[PDB]
Amino acid sequence: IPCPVDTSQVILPPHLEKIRDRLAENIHELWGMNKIELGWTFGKIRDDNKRQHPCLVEFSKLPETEKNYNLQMSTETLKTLLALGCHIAHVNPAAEEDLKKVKLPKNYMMSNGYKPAPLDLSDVKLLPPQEILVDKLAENAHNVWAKDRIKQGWTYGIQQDLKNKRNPRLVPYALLDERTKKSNRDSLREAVRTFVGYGYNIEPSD
Repeated sequence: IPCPVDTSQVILPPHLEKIRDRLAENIHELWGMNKIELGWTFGKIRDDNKRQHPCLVEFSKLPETEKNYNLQMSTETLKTLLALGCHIAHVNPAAEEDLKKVKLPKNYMMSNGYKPAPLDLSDVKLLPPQEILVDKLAENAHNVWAKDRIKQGWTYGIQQDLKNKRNPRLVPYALLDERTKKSNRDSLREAVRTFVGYGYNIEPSD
């Protein structure tokens, strides 16, 4: 059923290692900001009631498993673009000079002193071909997730989720609700926007 893009024999080249790290860093700041907007706060153990999460901290002070997973997700996004035959070029290195973090208001600060500082990408526009790549990355991200769940024994749940291995999101990406598609797209749009903000062109294959 799910056929994600095979990245197993795709190598991340040395020239993309820095932008891979910068993407993982900014995507964490955006994740923390979204959680804090939704009423989440720092706590030492994750609790979905109470809305407390231990990853509401600086990227450098994340626990190593979660820090590695964030770097992995960034590496796999770049490996997917390469595997799709996309053309990545660092056309404007000086775009990093005009690149600033947003200063969030004092109430975005958590009890451990962490406050998100995502990049100000307010002037960074994506053109339609980059938005088409965002849609492809989101569909592929769903297929990667679905393959990983299927390899752990999960099965389609008939409208109803059940923590013994049934999930209703085990459908083709096109059969998801539009809100689900939106949420998945919005994460990867800000990743592609982050690439363009550091002065990269990211163009579809011929």
